[PDB]
Order: sequence, then structure tokens, then C-alpha cells
Amino acid sequence: SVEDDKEGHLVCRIGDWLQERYEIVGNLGEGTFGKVVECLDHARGKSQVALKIIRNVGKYREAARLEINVLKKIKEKDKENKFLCVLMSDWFNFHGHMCIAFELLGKNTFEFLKENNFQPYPLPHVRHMAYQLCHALRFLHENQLTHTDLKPENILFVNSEFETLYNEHKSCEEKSVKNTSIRVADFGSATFDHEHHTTIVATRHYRPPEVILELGWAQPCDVWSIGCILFEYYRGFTLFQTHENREHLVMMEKILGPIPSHMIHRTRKQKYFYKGGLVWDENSSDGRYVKENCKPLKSYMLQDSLEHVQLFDLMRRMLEFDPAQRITLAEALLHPFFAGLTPEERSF
Ligand SMILES: O=C(O)c1ccc2c(c1)nc(Nc1cccc(Cl)c1)c1ccncc12
Repeated sequence: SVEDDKEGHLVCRIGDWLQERYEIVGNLGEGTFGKVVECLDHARGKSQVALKIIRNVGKYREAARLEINVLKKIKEKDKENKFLCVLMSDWFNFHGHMCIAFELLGKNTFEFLKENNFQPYPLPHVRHMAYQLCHALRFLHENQLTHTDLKPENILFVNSEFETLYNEHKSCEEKSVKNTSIRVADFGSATFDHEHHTTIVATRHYRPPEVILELGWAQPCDVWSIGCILFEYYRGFTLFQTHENREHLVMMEKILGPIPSHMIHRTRKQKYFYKGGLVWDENSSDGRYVKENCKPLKSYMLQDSLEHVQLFDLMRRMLEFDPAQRITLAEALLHPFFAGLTPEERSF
């Protein structure tokens, strides 16, 4: 009657119902955890929802339980729904799968980019998106909570309907999103201050130096992630296209300058250093890739203008090695970069 498979996944497709209430109408994506479907909610006037279905596996169903509690508390601490976190309307246990019902939104920021041939969002869009991220996460931080898994895939457009513009200088078409309003999603790694902090958090590309070096992590972790994301919105490609610790650190040095010595002394990962200098093989493929591809942060600017200088200044502050030294989100919202917003953008 209700069927599964190997890793757990519920056997469902467009047509199938959950709880005699949620009628599946399409697919939205899949992942390591399980699936996300578009449904109609027949107990709420055929409301359009995005239903997340965690797999029927002990530790997944388990971790989902804490995800819900995080969402309960976000919901509970923002009743006006003004702080731009994905809104959970409902959660439930279906024969082993924890399902979480969310408001239905458009494409995530990675998927939009991919479909735009990895051509960057205009700086005004980067500016408005940056501003929402800071606001959302500042709110999360304010509340003893750290996301830990921020990345473009986890940032969703409310509506991703785009305009098509011809780019004169590039001789090709570009997709320009009509509404740059966003929501922060995927709280299945979000962590309270008083809860246990796993040693390693974040997707590698967005993982900060204090985590690699194993110096402990707090809220500033999310700030490092945002720097990475803003660069990625600005250029269209990943800042740290890395698969390995050593390489990652070398990339951080090539791009941001040398690791501060107090962090080298504090870490118990001394296998990376040698007389306070990073040890790596420059003639290996990794070494050559980094040599070829990783230049100082400023060399990535596309324009000299003030608003571009300002973005790159905020970005460097977001990407400070020392987390104690790293800009906070409250300081970020005060930066002369957001003086470029429109009152509609600024007022939320
Ligand atoms: O986890 C959440 O908090 C979460 C919450 C809501 C959505 C979501 C993830 N992922 C979506 N799409 C998506 C895109 C790519 C891969 C995957 Cl697995 C899912 C999506 C789409 C439309 N409306 C809401 C959502």
C-alpha cells in the first residue's frame, strides 16, 4: 500500500496523496536527504505547498525532528513572517518519513544561475540579495542559532520569473529575474548555541578556516558562507572550487593573503604548516589548478565604480580569516554598500 526502496525513498509521483490531504502535482528536486515535491493542500482550499520528505532511515527521520524544532522556533519568534526564513506550515510523520510542509517558492539561486549559463546577477541584484541575507541571518544569530549550511542552493527566490535581455557587449541573451526577493532555506543543520557543535560543518566550498583548522565555530561561520555566496552571485562561479583541506587553505592564501599566525599556533592541524608557512605540492594537478585559477580577491572586480569597490570591501570583511575579527551581520547592514538600495528594497 505504501512502498519504499533501498536508501528509504517513498515511492511517490505526481498523482499520489499523503494523509489523504496533500496531492502531489510535481517535482521540485531531490538530494542526499530525500525528496521535495509540489502539492495541493486539500484541507486548506487547495493551497500550493512544497512538501519535503525525509527518507525512512533512522538517523534521517531523527535529524529531521530537530530541523522541525528549529523551524517551530523560527515560526514562534517571527509571527509576522518578515525575517525571510522559509515558512513551515505543517510537519508530520508518514510511515517513517518525516514530512515538512513549506510555502511554495520559485527556483533556488543556484538553479537560476545554472539556467542563465552561469552568467552573474547584476550588482543591483547582488546588492538587494546581500541585504536580505544579512537581515535574515542577523535575525537567526540574534536568536542563539547558526545555520551552518548557507549556499546558493539553499537560497530561494519567492518568484523566479525572468525577463530576457540581449547583452550588447556579450552578444548573447541573459535572464534577469523580475523580483530579487529571497528566502533562506534548509535548516536541517542549524544549531543552537547550547547544543552540541559537530567539529566539521558546512558544504566544503562555503566552509570557513576556523572549521578546517578545528578551532571551533559560532555565528561568524554563516558570515564566511555569505562572502562566498556574494562572490558567486557576482561572478557566476564558485570562489573555492575545492575538494580537499590542504588545497582549500592554499586557495584561501592565494586569494585573501596569508593565514594569521595566531591561528596557525592555536590549531592542532600542524600537518599543513612548516615554519608558519603552508606546505603543498605546486606541481601536482591540484597545485597547478590553484596556480592557474586563484588570484587575489580584488583582481575579480568587473568594474572600478564606487559600488563595485564597496561590494569588494564588504566581501573581504566577510572573508576575514580570524572569526573574532570577522564582520558581524549587524555591522554588515551598516556598510556604505547598501546606500545603493531603493527604498522599496531597503524597507523590506
Ligand atoms: O529544505 C528546505 O528547507 C526547503 C524548503 C522549501 C523548498 C526547498 C527546500 N527546496 C525547493 N527546491 C529544491 C531545489 C533543488 C533541490 C531540492 Cl532537494 C529542492 C523548493 C522549491 C519550491 N518551494 C520551496 C522549496
